[PDB]
Amino acid sequence: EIIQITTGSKELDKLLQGGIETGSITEMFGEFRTGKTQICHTLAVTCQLPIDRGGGEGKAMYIDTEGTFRPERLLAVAERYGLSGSDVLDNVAYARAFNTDHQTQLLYQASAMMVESRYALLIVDSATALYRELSARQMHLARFLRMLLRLADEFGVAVVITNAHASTTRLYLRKGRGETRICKIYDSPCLPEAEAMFAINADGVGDAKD
Amino acid sequence: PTLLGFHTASGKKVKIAKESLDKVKNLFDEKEQ
Amino acid sequence: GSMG
Ligand SMILES: [Cl-]
Ligand SMILES: [Mg+2]
Repeated sequence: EIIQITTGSKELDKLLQGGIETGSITEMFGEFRTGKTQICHTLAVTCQLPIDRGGGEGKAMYIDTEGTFRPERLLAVAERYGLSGSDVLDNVAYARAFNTDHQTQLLYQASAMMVESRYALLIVDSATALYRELSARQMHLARFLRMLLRLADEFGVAVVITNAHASTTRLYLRKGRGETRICKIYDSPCLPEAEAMFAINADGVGDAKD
Repeated sequence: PTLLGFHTASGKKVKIAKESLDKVKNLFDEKEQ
Repeated sequence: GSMG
């Protein structure tokens, strides 16, 4: 059964039919500051929440390639949700991929870790940055993406990557005024296009306010 | 090679049992069915 | 907030 992890924003959660889905990949498009990395940091904490509070009751794994992982942000989100800051940090496993080979190798370690402890989320920010001969890189990336799908299938974790299989949800983020941001989703038998506004704060992703 | 593995956000190295790695050795194979 |  699927678990939907809260993004911290009621509007964004509604757009996502509940939140970030375990068992599949959510691919977010946008540059740093559009909210993609902020969403990742928020999810690394909310995935630890009790299921009734919108969490996945599991640990988070964060593979960074940009050098933008910030433990202090996790502490702020933890305080916001009334969670132990120390426990939250101990429950987020982090690694920085040095190159594309390392990026893929980390998935083997990830799989071993998921056998030992319960994880609810795997973040890869960014899944493509290190890839930017050409055909060789494209095949390697394709393999990497299929491996992520296998992990989601095998362990039932939500896989969120920043930058497709039928189960992949693609989110296109853009800047709004000030701290507000907009997320847009496409081709949906329910609606051709749908959008939701959210905000990035010191303590994570929240709803946009006037 | 601490730089190539995982650490908790609090800076603690994450230990992985050799058996655990062995158990998932074939997880990513795309063998013909 | 900054919402218009
Ligand atoms: Cl961001
Ligand atoms: Mg969802």
